[PDB]
Amino acid sequence: AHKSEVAHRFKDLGEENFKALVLIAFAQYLQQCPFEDHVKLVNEVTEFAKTCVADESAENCDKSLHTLFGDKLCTVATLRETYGEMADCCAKQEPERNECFLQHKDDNPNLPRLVRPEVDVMCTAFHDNEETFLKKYLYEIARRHPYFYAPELLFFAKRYKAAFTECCQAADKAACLLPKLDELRDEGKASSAKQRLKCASLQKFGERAFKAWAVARLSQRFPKAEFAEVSKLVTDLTKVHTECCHGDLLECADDRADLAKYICENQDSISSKLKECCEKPLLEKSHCIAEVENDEMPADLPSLAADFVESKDVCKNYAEAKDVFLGMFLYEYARRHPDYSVVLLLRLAKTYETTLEKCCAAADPHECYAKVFDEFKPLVEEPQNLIKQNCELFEQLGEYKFQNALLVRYTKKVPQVSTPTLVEVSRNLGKVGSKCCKHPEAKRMPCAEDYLSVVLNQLCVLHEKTPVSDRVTKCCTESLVNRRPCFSALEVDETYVPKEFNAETFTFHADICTLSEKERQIKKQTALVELVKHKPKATKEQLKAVMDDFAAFVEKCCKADDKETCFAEEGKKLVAASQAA
Repeated sequence: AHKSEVAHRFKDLGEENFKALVLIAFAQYLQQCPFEDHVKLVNEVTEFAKTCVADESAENCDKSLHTLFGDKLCTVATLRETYGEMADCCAKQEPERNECFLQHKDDNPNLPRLVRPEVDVMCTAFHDNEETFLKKYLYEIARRHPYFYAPELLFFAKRYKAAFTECCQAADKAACLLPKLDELRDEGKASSAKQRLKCASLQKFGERAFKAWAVARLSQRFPKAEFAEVSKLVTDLTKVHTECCHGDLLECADDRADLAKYICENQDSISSKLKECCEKPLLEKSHCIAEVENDEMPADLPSLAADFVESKDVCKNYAEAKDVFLGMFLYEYARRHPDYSVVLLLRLAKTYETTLEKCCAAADPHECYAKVFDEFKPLVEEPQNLIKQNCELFEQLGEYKFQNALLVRYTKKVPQVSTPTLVEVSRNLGKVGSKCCKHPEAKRMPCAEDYLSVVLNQLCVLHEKTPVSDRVTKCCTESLVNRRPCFSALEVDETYVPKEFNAETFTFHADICTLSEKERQIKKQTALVELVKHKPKATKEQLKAVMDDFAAFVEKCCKADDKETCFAEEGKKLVAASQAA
């Protein structure tokens, strides 16, 4: 139980989940170690766990699993020449070794793209040896996303195995492996982005910000529960996410399972939508728990104009317990406003706290904090107007032209950012309105704002490793709920000097013809970024015309033979375009 925690985790999780989580953690710590070494290490660790559970008396079983994992790491690929910076920390002792391991994670490693072999030969390996294939999939997915959510990865591996075991042999093997695998990889990428948001926010801004976010989201999702129940759920969720985001995986999965069991047991006092999918295995049950839809609010709640303003001793209560009072206010406000974004509710709570602090010690506190609710009008009006105009622009322009427009806008805003990361950020920003602008004018704001925040956190975390601009970091490290107000309030950067000209970058080849549509669009957008950076003062219509003619010739002289004529024509066009800005 409490003694020899490895045995406790082995009983609570089981051999299969134990091995899977151990492999995931090993892959996440070391991102260049070969697969065979990872499998051998996992087998050794699980054999040691079996020995520990067989007899709870061995001296090594007393030690925490953390130092055991660290010691097993410092056996191969860590002290063996490679990873010189890791070898220096490998010689250190706990808990400094764990800190070095966590702070050395690479968000974007220099690793080859997945090959995706031919379907028949790909799942004939599954038919030959399913366990090795699943382990390889887990290792490959954990490599590229060191901050991915492990129980979600277990669920993804389970569904992946289900897909192969159902229709690798039935009929038309491609008819599964195109759509099902594409959907699975898209969902995995989205979950990786969300979990990176959560871990980055927690690590950067402490657990108070994460507690506030959890309170807001849980109260939005569970508007019928009492404050104590929501606080208990928030505490459990905060502990779980702190465990996963700090490199402790097994206990994180165990606590997630415990929380899911508690919620599906206490359904009666939480909400009414949980009845649908508590009668199913653990992994997808927790998947519901982390994804269940909102619930209808209680009928005829108070107006909040008597519980937070009219009371004479309101900030006497605030000073009695600041955190408790702010949590109560945030819970009530998110309960009464399910159509507001989570970050918007956090911003409103911050504004309320700021004004309450600014006016509770003057002559007449009420004279200040009487009109507190009237300051929320612009704070909620601005995002609604911005999303309205964004949907207006996107609907009549199409996804690709929306990507181009967002790309030119954010290239004007922050030119110093690197070209590929800027292209990726703009692509995701366009995907925001591609995915959840079709909603009615009652649910656009939550999804739109949340996905915009996710994409902007991706931008900040990609830029942080190589700080190059004096504004992106300046207010990506300012506030967590003030990233989108930054990137929507940034002015056109006139300080940026024009870049030098390089006709080789703009020149195209037959690769644009031999590649798919996605890589073609990516190359065109990269050329757009370079063109905008070269001439930052060009009007939007000029850029639109230049890219329209760009598409024109790349669609005209791609299909034709004697490509040298295409090269000469595009070179003369480049000369003309540089002459005409």
